[PDB]
Amino acid sequence: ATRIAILGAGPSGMAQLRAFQSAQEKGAEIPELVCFEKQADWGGQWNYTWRTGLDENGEPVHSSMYRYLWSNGPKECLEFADYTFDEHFGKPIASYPPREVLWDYIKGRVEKAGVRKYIRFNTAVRHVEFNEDSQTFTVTVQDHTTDTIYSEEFDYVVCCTGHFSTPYVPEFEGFEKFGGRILHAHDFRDALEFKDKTVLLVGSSSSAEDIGSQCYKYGAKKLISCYRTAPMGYKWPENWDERPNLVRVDTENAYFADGSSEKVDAIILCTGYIHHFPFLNDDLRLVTNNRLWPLNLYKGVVWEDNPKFFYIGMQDQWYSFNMFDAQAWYARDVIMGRLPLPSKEEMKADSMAWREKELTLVTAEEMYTYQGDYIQNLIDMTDYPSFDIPATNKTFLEWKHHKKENIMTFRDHSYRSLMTGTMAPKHHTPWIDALDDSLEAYLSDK
Amino acid sequence: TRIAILGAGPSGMAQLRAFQSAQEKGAEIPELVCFEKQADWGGQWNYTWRTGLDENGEPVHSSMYRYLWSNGPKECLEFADYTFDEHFGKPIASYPPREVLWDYIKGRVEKAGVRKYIRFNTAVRHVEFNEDSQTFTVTVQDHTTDTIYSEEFDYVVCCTGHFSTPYVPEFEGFEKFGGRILHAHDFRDALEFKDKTVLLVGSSSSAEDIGSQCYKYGAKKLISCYRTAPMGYKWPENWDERPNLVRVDTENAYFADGSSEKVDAIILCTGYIHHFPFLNDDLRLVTNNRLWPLNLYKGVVWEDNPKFFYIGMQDQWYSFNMFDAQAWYARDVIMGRLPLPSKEEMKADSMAWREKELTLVTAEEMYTYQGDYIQNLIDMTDYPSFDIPATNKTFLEWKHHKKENIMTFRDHSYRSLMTGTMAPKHHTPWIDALDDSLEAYLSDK
Ligand SMILES: Cc1cc2nc3c(=O)[nH]c(=O)nc-3n(C[C@H](O)[C@H](O)[C@H](O)COP(=O)(O)OP(=O)(O)OC[C@H]3O[C@@H](n4cnc5c(N)ncnc54)[C@H](O)[C@@H]3O)c2cc1C
Ligand SMILES: Cc1cc2nc3c(=O)[nH]c(=O)nc-3n(C[C@H](O)[C@H](O)[C@H](O)COP(=O)(O)OP(=O)(O)OC[C@H]3O[C@@H](n4cnc5c(N)ncnc54)[C@H](O)[C@@H]3O)c2cc1C
Repeated sequence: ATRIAILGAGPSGMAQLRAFQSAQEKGAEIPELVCFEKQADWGGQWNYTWRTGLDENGEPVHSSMYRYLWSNGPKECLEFADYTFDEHFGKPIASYPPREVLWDYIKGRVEKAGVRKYIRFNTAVRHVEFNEDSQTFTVTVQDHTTDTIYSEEFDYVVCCTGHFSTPYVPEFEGFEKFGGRILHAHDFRDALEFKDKTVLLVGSSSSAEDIGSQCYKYGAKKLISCYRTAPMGYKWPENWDERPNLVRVDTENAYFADGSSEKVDAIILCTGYIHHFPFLNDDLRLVTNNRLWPLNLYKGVVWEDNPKFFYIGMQDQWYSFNMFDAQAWYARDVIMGRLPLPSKEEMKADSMAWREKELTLVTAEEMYTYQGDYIQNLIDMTDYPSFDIPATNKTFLEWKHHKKENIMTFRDHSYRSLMTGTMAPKHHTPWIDALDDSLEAYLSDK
Repeated sequence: TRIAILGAGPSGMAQLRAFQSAQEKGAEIPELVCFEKQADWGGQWNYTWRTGLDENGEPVHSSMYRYLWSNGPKECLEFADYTFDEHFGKPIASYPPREVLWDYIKGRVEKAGVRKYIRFNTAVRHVEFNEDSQTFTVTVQDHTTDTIYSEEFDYVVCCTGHFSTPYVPEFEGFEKFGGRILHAHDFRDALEFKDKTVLLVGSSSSAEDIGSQCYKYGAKKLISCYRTAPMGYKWPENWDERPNLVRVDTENAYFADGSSEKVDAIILCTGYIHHFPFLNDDLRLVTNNRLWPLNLYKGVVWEDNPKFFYIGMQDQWYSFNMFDAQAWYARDVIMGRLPLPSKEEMKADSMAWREKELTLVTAEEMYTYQGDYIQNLIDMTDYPSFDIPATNKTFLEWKHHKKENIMTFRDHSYRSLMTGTMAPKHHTPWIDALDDSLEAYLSDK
């Protein structure tokens, strides 16, 4: 019998299981499924934890998610094609819900799917080895409930371990002497810790502007954004300055490429992440910068040096959940034989075509349209329910318009569901005043 | 014949030094490869501002913080082959700051010429034993080149430490607590807690010293809670002693009293686990922190596989001298200088050490035991003997001084067990000595 190892029970791992399960509901015979997850519960990034650095078992803490996090884009842009917001909540909700709400929603689908049973929680994957003699993988894991290390054999391996958890943490001169907190976006947890403080935000990611927004929204004295990249275009609040790149700091102050100086209390490095898989050797290890099209991934999923090994969600994410679904539905169908693979040379070449296309992209719009086209190519091949991608692209377009209008009020906008045509209403509380991030307070009429 | 040494901390340096001191005397040593994940040696002593994961994605190793000073008297760890007098050339006080002790440790290891064996910025991924080969496969990631490579070795000596991977227990409410929660492992700079109420959970040397560090640098209040036995230390006025924590809310802690108090930050000083993600269970040491872990014959030899070794995996009352003793022994086992008893015999010997370990109650007995342990390992090798009883005496002097006044024990002096000279009082009292640099400590300030 065929056995599949699914590494991670985040949205990608949840999608992979949901993919096989939906096919089983259709009457098809599926392979055995084993999903390994180092946390105690599913949700991946979305499973909030107070912990930082290393976890209860000594494993690097996975979630980079913080308190007061709300949907970064329109919820309409991440809605499942097979499990609507209407089906789960039973009513309309605003367009940018808090983390817990989007956690509830993603848990809802897999709970209904009945896939929890395939997952071995509290279990860290240690090593994945491809045996040439038998054409199978040995997957070595550490079960922290039993405190035992074991391995099993698998025919296919789908890696869903994410790529926003191992931080890229560059050093600047003076860091050793600095009297205040220095952390990466990854350790950022509670904006209250920075109340009445001057927080330096180093680098230019999407989290940079959001972490800043949370610190602003919860009473930080001042916010300083410094970055070597192009102006973001966003007009910030009164107590929010921009600077060119950081050069050094001392016991108290930050010094800039500007020639300028300033007192800062905490430094938050929003410098991004690295694709890090310490459980893989180089034959299987994906190595790439964070981008829309990494190489060595046929259809962005199939590992070209070993087409029995797969990666979900390893691309940078304009689209998220339904990309993972599209990806997992494709991976399923390749595993199940429903879609035979071309030659390695043919795969390599198809991948190069997607790569050259990527290098020609010069606008935000070209980028998510590109990824939207990649998703279209994926769902065309399988029985994943198709949805209006071009209309998703317009919703994204609207979202970037709303960001440019006012960077602090973009979450007060509402959008039309592309799955059901349901119009999201204005939330009861405007973002800047919605200090309570609970699912209970959000779904309330109060 | 090849040896892999995992870690370039004091234990890995001890193991490298052992082989270089067989060579220096006139022997034919095996090939040495020392893998180190940091960019430099020192282990705990290589201080970093970093927390959680390092620049490469590896767990930050060091648990050491700004303004850290020698835990005990420097006399108790003085190297026989390399005295404090030789290194510095002048007399110094008995509790030097990290930087000064680091200059000292660095000193001896540089004059040993062993750096050439160490591949830095290299993290050990996996170690496997091949029955058919009777040799170990050590897979590694080299972060300078981003390359993962396997190499074969005849013996492995694991020196990856056990004070870096935290035991981090959760309390009810932690999720909603509005202040910082960090482990002792993440503690870096006491300045961050100026004018703040800090809760310290758990009992250890570091709990005491982290609190002291916060107190010295201007914390508004400190609160110590634990389940273990109190020492009855005479704490300051703004230092509070409470029974175990039960709960926290947005800003308040709740104790077994039923009493509550607002706290700005919580520092979990709850110890560490022996964590070896590079090993399978065939090789992997499983133990709580104690004087006598099992499956370690003479505390060093892995009993299920005699060709695999652990250094410094015991709880540390003695430190550097223990590693040296353990390193010397392991070297002589590796070099065929000492034959091993059968698995049945090794386990008998280890059982007796464990029975004696469970009888130990007092500080005095703990030192004696580990003292006696090191003596046993020293007698089997060409390692120079030292005055263990006098070291214990000096250790006990220090614990008595802690009990007199926890805030002043570092101002006391002790007699060098190498020169017999009484160390001079330091130019600045500890509570006023805010500058922790080597330069400030060595000058006439
Ligand atoms: C700060 C932040 C904010 C974000 N906000 C949004 C947003 O607002 N909207 C949006 O659409 N997307 C957002 N994202 C993007 C996010 O990546 C996706 O929403 C989604 O979480 C990706 O799912 P994933 O399963 O592919 O990866 P992850 O969510 O990271 O899941 C990886 C899983 O694998 C597990 N794992 C990793 N290593 C091992 C191991 N060795 N052994 C066992 N298990 C392992 C982890 O525990 C985890 O469960 C955000 C990301 C970050 C970092
Ligand atoms: C906070 C603190 C304060 C202390 N103060 C004192 C003191 O004042 N006096 C005293 O005598 N002792 C003190 N100690 C005891 C201390 O453990 C020893 O001094 C000494 O550092 C132990 O050395 P070690 O080499 O066995 O382990 P470590 O010093 O912990 O070093 C282990 C080395 O292995 C490396 N490593 C681990 N895993 C890997 C991997 N997978 N791949 C590659 N490399 C790896 C690490 O980088 C590290 O360098 C203190 C300990 C702590 C935690």
